[PDB]
Amino acid sequence: MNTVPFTSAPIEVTIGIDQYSFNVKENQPFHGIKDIPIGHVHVIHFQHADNSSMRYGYWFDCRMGNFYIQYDPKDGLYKMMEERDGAKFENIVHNFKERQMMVSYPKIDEDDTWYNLTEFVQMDKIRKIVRKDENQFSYVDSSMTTVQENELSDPAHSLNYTVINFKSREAIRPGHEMEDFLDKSYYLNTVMLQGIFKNSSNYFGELQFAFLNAMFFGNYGSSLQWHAMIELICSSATVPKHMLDKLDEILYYQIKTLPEQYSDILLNERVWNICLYSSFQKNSLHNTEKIMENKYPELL
Amino acid sequence: GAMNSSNYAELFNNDIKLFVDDTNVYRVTVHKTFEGNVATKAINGCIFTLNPKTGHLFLKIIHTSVWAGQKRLSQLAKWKTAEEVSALVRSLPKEEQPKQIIVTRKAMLDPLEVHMLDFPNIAIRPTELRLPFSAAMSIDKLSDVVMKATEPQMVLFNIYDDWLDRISSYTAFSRLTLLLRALKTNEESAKMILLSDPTITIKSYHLWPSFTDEQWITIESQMRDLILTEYGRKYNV
Ligand SMILES: COCCNC(=O)C1C=C[C@H]2NCSC2=C1
Repeated sequence: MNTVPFTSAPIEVTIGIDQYSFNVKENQPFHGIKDIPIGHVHVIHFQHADNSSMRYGYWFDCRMGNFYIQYDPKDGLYKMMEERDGAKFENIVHNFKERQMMVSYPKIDEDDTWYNLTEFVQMDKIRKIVRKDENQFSYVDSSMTTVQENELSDPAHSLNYTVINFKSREAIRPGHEMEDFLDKSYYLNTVMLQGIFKNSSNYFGELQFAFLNAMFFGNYGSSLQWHAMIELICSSATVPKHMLDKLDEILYYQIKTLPEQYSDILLNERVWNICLYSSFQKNSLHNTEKIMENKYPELL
Repeated sequence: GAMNSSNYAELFNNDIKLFVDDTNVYRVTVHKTFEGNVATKAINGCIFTLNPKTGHLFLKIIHTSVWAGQKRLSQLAKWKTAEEVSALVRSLPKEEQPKQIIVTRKAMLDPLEVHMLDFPNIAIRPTELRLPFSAAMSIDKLSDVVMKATEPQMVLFNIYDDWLDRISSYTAFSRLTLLLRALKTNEESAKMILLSDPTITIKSYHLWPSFTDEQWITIESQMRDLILTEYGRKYNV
């Protein structure tokens, strides 16, 4: 179990750790989060009491170094930073624990939610989408645009997502126009899964990464990306049975975890009614369809 | 974006554009079978590709053989249209290729757009107008070449005959839509009106009668009356 210490908490802020969050008051004596399960990727995220504009946060994997948070009063945000002096880090941590100023990552043992939302999230790939090679952790916020939002303007602060475009020569073989536009299996199976992702677990990884960025930061371009990666499967007649089953599990937990109140901006009616009722896979997402019908029947 | 009465005059500027109407691409007669069930039989059809500035009509005729062994023909038809228009554009010298293609029906946009990916600079646009191009098969010499074709076949017409010698493209387009609208609402009367006086002929190389300027005014008025009339007879006013 690892620890993400905080130098201090000078401004009132809502802190999030994965799917948990708690309120910290302006100069309440807070010194970080303990008992974080190793073996998964994590996200620690912020929303200032004063300016609910800008949710922002850091993807990190504890196995890749010792990370802490320190507020920067020039840039006005809680920054993630790496400690290379290992003994200085174990020492700082131990003192804050002994004085019990850290909240505990509060995992119920029955609960697999986090694993189920992050099974395919890879931290080293995350770095090659949120490009910033001098940090082992990755910053995202609400307002970061994607590479494809920028094709339609600062490239260092972009989300380099896997560009999907259904009216593109990538997607449409010459002479197979009608066929490839109505059944995208060639774009999915050969172009993307065989030529770009390498395998489906990678396809699921970016798809999972997109959703979480959407959910945790209200990042609109990540929402677009999540729906497109879904649309591409739902619009393909030939999908490996095992991908379909995992996708049904993947979405089920995404829909389970979505706030009941954010559905109107984070769910795309067109894409879902296609997956669930119109498209090739209308009969292939039983778990996802049941939860969507019982939780958000208004959308459909 | 889309085309309506407000940007109506753009049609007659000097950027090359074509209208595509796919209404008459897939045509069927519906009949009963010996077992008393219903079946369709396809008949030849056509794509109606028109340059409104010049009058040039690229009539691509769609022989029934193109449907043999195909399923979901109404949807195929839209893609078949898109293939043929793309093929048409590719066959044109660059300076003859259009800068816009306006589809008469919104369902054609994706099929054409997908077929035109190689031409990113050619705008594919819908329109809000209720243009009467489906009545083009009420034009005897068009209906004839379509029904007689034995193979796919492209045939070039000028749908304005020699009108541009005496009037503008704007007026020529207005006459054509008036004629076609009349033909669409009451083919029989529309045609009686055009051909009553056997002393006005249709030259072998034209589609419409050789009316004088004054005779065209009388024609145009009678076609208006017909369209109003038929609108009364239809709405009882
Ligand atoms: C650079 O590769 C383009 C295809 N994407 C991947 O391989 C990813 C795998 C897992 C991911 N987890 C998080 S983000 C991500 C991307």
